[PDB]
Amino acid sequence: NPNYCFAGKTSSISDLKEVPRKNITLIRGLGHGEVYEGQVPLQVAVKTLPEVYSEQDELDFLMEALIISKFNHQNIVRCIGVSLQSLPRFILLELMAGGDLKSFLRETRPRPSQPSSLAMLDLLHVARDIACGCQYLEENHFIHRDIAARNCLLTCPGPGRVAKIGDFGMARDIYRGGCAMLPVKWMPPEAFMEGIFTSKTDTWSFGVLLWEIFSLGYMPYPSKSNQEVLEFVTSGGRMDPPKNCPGPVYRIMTQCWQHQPEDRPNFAIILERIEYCTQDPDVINTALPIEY
Ligand SMILES: C[C@H]1Oc2cc(cnc2N)-c2c(nn(C)c2C#N)CN(C)C(=O)c2ccc(F)cc21
Repeated sequence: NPNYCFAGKTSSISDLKEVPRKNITLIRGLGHGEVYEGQVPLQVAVKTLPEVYSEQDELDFLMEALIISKFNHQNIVRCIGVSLQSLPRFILLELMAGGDLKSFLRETRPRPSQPSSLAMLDLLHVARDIACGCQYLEENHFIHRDIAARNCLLTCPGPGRVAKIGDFGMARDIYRGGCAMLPVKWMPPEAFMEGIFTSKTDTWSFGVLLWEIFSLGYMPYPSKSNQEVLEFVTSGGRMDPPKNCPGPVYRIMTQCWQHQPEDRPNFAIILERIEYCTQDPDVINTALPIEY
């Protein structure tokens, strides 16, 4: 069975915490593989491997469990354990009741009915949370490869929410696919041209995540196809600021999108800049757009 090394330790499937299947109860679907809300009473999200999947899918599923299980950080979803000795195979994750970040942003947009549903500080706190997760990954020499709103989760809908990175499927595939499935809209030039990935890959992607956050859940590069983005970005093209986006926040995005990786900030610097934004009244007092 496949092994996995993180920090200074190597791990195997035997190291995963097996939870007896009889202790696990599915409660409801959460938005499907398929994902359920479950109980172990400990509340969990249950990631399932469809029995109709192949052997490579099995190994990938397993590797993802190993990956998440070896992290220890507040802004990365916890793995409660697995149930691998019964079918279908389960991975048990920390239940994040706020759901994925993209859906949250789109559904929580300030409206005439909910004008104060979200403010700039809430968005900055989400960004800080994920940047803190990214900093942990960077300092432990782990490259995520698909930092994007769809891959982040929230502990809860309301004000005390904490954002975490919740999916590691792309780092898993590369660890051991199609062109039209590559997240090119989140990738820097050296990644989609040369297949070169470093921590500065994730910096670029984080810039795109920031745009997603401050646009309140829009698809990056509106109206552009993947190939059009590839050509646009290679030629020096960059997204405009999201509506009402404060200059200091947009500045972090454009720094994340520097053409040369050496010119992009590491996550320690990104965190410092996000923190300064949270201190600036002119940033956090900026009203978000209210769609009618
Ligand atoms: C593997 C899965 O994990 C969780 C999903 C949810 C909560 N907690 C965890 N751990 C969740 C979702 N929506 N809702 C309403 C809930 C709830 N409650 C999102 N979802 C359906 C996903 O598949 C998904 C999306 C992105 C990501 F990073 C991980 C996951």
